[PDB]
Amino acid sequence: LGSFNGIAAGFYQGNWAMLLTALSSSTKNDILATPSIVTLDNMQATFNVG
Amino acid sequence: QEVPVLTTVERKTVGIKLKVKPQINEGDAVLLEIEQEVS
Repeated sequence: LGSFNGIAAGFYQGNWAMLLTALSSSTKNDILATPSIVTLDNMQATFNVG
Repeated sequence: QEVPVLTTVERKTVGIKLKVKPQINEGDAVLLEIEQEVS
């Protein structure tokens, strides 16, 4: 129960029972990276972040 | 500051290591092979 998510509905009429179970889950993720630099032609430049 | 890692270990520096090499060419122009980091 500590981990459950969603809904479920308790019902009891004499001998029977039933449990409905459902959930909806979604997740969205975005990123963007724009680096820029200058150097001369023949010599290499390098760049890093993180 | 400077802090040691375990590679028995060695000295490691964390800061703003800005070094360059200036070459004056024309009357007014310069050349700068600079490298640095802000850690």
